[PDB]
Amino acid sequence: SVFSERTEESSAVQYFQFYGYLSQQQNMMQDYVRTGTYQRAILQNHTDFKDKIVLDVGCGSGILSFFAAQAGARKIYAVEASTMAQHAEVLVKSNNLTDRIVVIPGKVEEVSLPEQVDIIISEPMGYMLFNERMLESYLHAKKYLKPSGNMFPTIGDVHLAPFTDEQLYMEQFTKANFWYQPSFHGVDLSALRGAAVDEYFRQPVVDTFDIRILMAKSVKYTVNFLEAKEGDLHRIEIPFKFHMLHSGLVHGLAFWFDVAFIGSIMTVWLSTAPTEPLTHWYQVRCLFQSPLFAKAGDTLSGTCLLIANKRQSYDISIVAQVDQTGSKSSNLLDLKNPFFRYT
Amino acid sequence: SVFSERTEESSAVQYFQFYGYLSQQQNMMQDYVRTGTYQRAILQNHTDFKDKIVLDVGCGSGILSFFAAQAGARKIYAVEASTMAQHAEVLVKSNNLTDRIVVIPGKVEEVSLPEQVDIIISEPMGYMLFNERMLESYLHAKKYLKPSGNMFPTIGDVHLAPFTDEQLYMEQFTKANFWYQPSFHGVDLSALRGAAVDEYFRQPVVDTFDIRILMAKSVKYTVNFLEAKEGDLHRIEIPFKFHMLHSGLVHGLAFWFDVAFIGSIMTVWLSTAPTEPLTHWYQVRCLFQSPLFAKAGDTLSGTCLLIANKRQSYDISIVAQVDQTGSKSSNLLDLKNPFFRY
Amino acid sequence: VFSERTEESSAVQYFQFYGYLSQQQNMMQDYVRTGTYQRAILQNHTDFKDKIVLDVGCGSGILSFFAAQAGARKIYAVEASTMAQHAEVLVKSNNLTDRIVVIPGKVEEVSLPEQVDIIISEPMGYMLFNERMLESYLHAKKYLKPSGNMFPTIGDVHLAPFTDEQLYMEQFTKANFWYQPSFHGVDLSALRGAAVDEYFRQPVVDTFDIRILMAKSVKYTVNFLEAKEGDLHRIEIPFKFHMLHSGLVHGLAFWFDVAFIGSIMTVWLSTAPTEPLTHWYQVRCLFQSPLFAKAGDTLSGTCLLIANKRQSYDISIVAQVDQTGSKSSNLLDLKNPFFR
Amino acid sequence: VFSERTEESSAVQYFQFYGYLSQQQNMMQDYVRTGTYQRAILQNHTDFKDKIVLDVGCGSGILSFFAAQAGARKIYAVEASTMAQHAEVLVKSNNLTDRIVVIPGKVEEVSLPEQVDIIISEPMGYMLFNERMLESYLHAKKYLKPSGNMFPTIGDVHLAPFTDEQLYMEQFTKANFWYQPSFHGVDLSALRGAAVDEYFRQPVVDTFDIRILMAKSVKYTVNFLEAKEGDLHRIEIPFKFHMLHSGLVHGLAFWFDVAFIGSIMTVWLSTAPTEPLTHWYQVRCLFQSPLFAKAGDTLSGTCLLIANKRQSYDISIVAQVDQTGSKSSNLLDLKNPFFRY
Ligand SMILES: NCCCSC[C@H]1O[C@@H](n2cnc3c(N)ncnc32)[C@H](O)[C@@H]1O
Ligand SMILES: NCCCSC[C@H]1O[C@@H](n2cnc3c(N)ncnc32)[C@H](O)[C@@H]1O
Ligand SMILES: NCCCSC[C@H]1O[C@@H](n2cnc3c(N)ncnc32)[C@H](O)[C@@H]1O
Ligand SMILES: NCCCSC[C@H]1O[C@@H](n2cnc3c(N)ncnc32)[C@H](O)[C@@H]1O
Repeated sequence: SVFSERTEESSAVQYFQFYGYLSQQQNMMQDYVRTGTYQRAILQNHTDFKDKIVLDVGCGSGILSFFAAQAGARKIYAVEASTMAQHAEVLVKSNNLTDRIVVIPGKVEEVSLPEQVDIIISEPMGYMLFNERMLESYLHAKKYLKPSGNMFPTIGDVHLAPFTDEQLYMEQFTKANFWYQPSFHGVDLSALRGAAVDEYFRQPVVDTFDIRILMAKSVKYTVNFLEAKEGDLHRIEIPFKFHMLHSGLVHGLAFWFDVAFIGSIMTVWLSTAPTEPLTHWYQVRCLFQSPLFAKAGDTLSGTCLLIANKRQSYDISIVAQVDQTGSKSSNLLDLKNPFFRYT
Repeated sequence: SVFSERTEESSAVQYFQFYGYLSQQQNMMQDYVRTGTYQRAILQNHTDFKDKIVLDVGCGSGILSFFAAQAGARKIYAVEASTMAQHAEVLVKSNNLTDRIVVIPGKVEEVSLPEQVDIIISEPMGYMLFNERMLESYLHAKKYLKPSGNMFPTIGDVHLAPFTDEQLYMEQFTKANFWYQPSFHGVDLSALRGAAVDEYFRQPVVDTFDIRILMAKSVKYTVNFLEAKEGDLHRIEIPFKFHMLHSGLVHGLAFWFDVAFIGSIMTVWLSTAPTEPLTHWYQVRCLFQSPLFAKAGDTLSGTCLLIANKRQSYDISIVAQVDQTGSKSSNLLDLKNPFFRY
Repeated sequence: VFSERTEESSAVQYFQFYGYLSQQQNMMQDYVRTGTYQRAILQNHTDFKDKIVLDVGCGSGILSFFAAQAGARKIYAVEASTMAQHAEVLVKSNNLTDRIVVIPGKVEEVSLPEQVDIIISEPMGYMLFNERMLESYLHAKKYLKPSGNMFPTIGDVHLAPFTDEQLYMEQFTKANFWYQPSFHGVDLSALRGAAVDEYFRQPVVDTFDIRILMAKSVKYTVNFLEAKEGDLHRIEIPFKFHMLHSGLVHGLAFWFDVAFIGSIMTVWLSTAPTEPLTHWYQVRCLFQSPLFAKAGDTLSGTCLLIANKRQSYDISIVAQVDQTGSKSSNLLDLKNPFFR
Repeated sequence: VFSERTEESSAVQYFQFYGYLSQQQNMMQDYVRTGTYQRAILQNHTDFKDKIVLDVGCGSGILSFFAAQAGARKIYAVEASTMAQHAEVLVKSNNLTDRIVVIPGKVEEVSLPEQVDIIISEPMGYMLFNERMLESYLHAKKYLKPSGNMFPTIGDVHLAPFTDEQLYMEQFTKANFWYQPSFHGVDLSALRGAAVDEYFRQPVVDTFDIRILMAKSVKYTVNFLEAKEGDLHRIEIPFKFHMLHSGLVHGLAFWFDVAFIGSIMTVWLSTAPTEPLTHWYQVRCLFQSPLFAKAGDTLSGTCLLIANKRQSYDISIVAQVDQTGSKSSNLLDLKNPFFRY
């Protein structure tokens, strides 16, 4: 299948085991911004669901499918590849919706549906949107979508902005400098200090922050889920050009994302921006190996290149320069192993 | 190999990727109780190492191999399966010990050593001692040990005692109450209420506690690494009989372990007991799904059974019974995925 | 009448309870109750001076004495319990035999010599409606002249959603006893559900800090001057709260105010948590499962009171968060409350 | 039968009270009760091995399960309240439907179809006799085979004179609320006497230090194997205390024991103040007037318990100092005890 060809089995096993836990479903369902906005988006656009045929990709506990039922859907095909599919069936039975909701255990790339659907629903967004690469399953499912069909969410926006955070940057060296000592119980560790620094800088930092650390207006990269193909996400190039609001040192790029549910009645936004209430996605920061100095008005230009890997994630390559000085910097990060720094 | 048969590849990949990170090594090294005690055990028993052949199973950054070098060992074969082997070699070079420490990348079950060894060193202890199932790799390595040889650590003591902690119990039972909701956004979740409770109570709790929650003297189970076979650890059965000292509710069993480095000069103990300084192993508590009552003087008997699984961990089944009243409690736990409460 | 709306068993224990002097002392030591009652009557002594009074449930007779102090020419004090004997004793020792006339028996049965200008009583129980004495209080209007008055004149019931994690776990903990799979070797888990219901059928009587209230209270008024006896067999109270803070709603809090709409001034007797504590305290009904609501949401539903023959009420509460559809329903027995 | 000696009003409230699971819970949490009962049965398994058992007032059915553990063949479990319903469930879930047979109704009204080898029950109330369930227990002996046994087998009530100046003063401090001339302009004085009498008619349910007891206890035994239910309608307990310490006696302290005389051993369930506290506590009845006694004097008199239609007893106590001739008495309503703990 398409899934098995882009995923190393070792990764797939752990991925679906992780989602078999009810504790994980609970944690996600307890994010009201997530749960609430989806319900609102579906219910306030009931004309997109009323007596329609619905596909739920990675339904988990099946919460989204129930929302589709509340909106008046005729039939909902809820697909789940983990063992959470068992528990989903239980809830459909106990909620007496066995006649409208059909739980299909398996991967959406492998199962077969009896008919085309009017709309696909899913919550495939990971850290800075693309983590988990589930967006590709979401786009793959479009093979079951009528040419008239819609998708919730309809679009995805990733936001990039440069930040200054001296404490975050110094932290990496404070920790790595553990290795910079000549006699740890008689052992000179200093030779591994360089390797420790690199390791720490390869980790995207997941937490939140005061919006005042952002030094320029954000750049936006949009994915239209109605137009995009699976292969469009294997390699995501995000050029950027930041016009600096304040003079100072830039220690890296901060990331967040929005998704919009563009229904017939109204558009509903789900935002994980630092200006909005915190969500379980938090925000993501990628440090530069060397800070770049830029005075206000200067231009910080470069490329953020996301390369998909077999571990259901992305290799992040960032290159940036100050146009006026030629001062340059880069970094390579592994989005699969982020550092969770939130209190 | 022996390793690949007992281990799901998925678990192995994740396992050795975890230990490939320097940050993990730093964390273990900063446990000064661990590092200081290991160094003490080796150096104060330096006669066991001087001019001897040493095998370091899972050397990681190679710290123990450096201790064995400090003690006068002539040759140290340091086996490491993760990519940390490359970092070890770097440290060996930069510490000018190339003539004495030989890094051998690979699994101990798969590599071939040039000669038999006088002593095997390693730190195969995980949560509850047995997690990670690395004691088996430790024992497997005995195929390279001379008959006169020794092993550091030499033995492992598992301690278990009944505890009372209403707060912890409510805490875990409370998280399962989420799945009692009859209308979460209009959806009835209560059908999954039972499975939720099971899932949360299958989690061993890793943290520390005041020793006054323990309601009886600990029971001890000893594993002799010199005499034990690999297969002996596939199924570990620990019967217990506690004589209750105080009256009240027993919410579960508390676990910790000691290991002894039985050297020629001196025996050195590394203890993770709640009476001892805290280590990165902490202690482990398995909760009963329902607490049992017992008066002081009563007898609490049962068995703790550890079933090895292919995810490099154990399936824990605990049956407890108040002999005087017949009050019974049974619970299963997945040692692989515990709840870190600290 | 009273006999048909009341099981004999309940009536016996009921009037036996009010035959004890220790209970009268307990009620009289409530200086909020006694003081406010005395003020309401004396401040509006024009409604009593040289008037005909009916004391429905005089007990020790304290209210009738207040009516006497106000200047009432004749006071008919009706009491069903044996406390009627004690009242007569006090009437004689206070030299008021020409003013206060004790009449043993139930108000629904006794015959009075003349119509009265005003009826006085204190029929308010927990949540105001407990004891179902308001009905007897209304029934007594048959002796009330047109243009007459009633003390209390009206009754306000207040409802508000609260948050109290501790209280919720307290009642859940008690129900967790029947989860034991081997209590002395016996499996009790089969009755876990029945236990949960039972404990959550109990209204909680106690006081609390007003900061637990997550919205402004709803008001439900019962005008005793216009209310018919039949109106209190079934009482439906619609409520629509606008949540002020975000968090878990563990239930609804209950208290009541009664007003003495007198000639000179209206006097209020409040059991609100903002007001000094009374022997009525407040009453809280717990949801079997709390509902989550964010500030700005609306909590809608209906509190339904259905009178039973045990001189109490069967309280059905249904509540929902209109924005999310989060719903909760619980039935409570007002007869057996839990005092903590 | 039950209907003849019980007012309907009392019967309603009595069985409603026991229809609550919260009530069964509180009793099962008394380890002394549950423990001793389980201890008594299992340690005398010879009296239960493959036998037929009758459980009078099984409640939640806890006792029936204990008999089952001992290897009983059949157990007839009778329950008049709605708790019988929940008992049905626990029998089903514990897979003992083929051994335990629940019967809804009064033991003196239900129709039993077989004779039994032993009768089990918990009839003890405050002062043992309260609730008068001890008569249903004896009534059930009509289903008992001769030579059969009973658990409990005997019941002991213990009487001792106590001195408690604080407890005696409390009654007046409370009643003296009425002794004021202007409570909000009202003279309550005339009811003070009535208030005093009312308080003194209430037996006090709580615990106390053994040091207040001024003489070794007297004991009155009820042999449940050798007694008819009529024997309990009127219980006369003559007493004669030889005073240890010199002082004032404010009343009599009550507590009880029951024994399970099995083939293997006898097991005692004690509610004495010397033993760990139970949900029965102890009971004290005040004299209207304290009696002064010298160390050596003898406090004689009788404690007369008269069964009433309210499933309880009217308590008449008369006592005198023989050396002085000073006498005091009191009359108490055991249905309305004052819980002071
Ligand atoms: N809030 C961020 C987390 C979103 S919940 C992701 C859900 O989609 C399922 N899932 C993932 N890939 C899938 C696939 N190819 N087919 C079916 N289900 C899949 C996965 O098992 C989980 O239940
Ligand atoms: N708290 C105690 C932590 C234990 S450190 C475990 C160390 O031994 C390595 N290791 C594990 N199993 C191994 C095997 N079979 N062969 C070689 N190296 C192995 C693993 O990669 C890591 O470096
Ligand atoms: N704080 C709570 C207020 C209780 S004081 C109400 C008094 O009125 C009596 N009473 C009750 N129902 C009655 C009736 N139908 N007729 C006459 N007296 C009655 C009752 O016995 C008591 O003495
Ligand atoms: N401290 C120990 C308290 C004793 S528990 C009293 C139990 O005996 C039942 N019971 C009482 N009288 C009964 C009768 N005549 N018939 C059947 N069940 C009866 C009553 O319903 C309750 O379950």
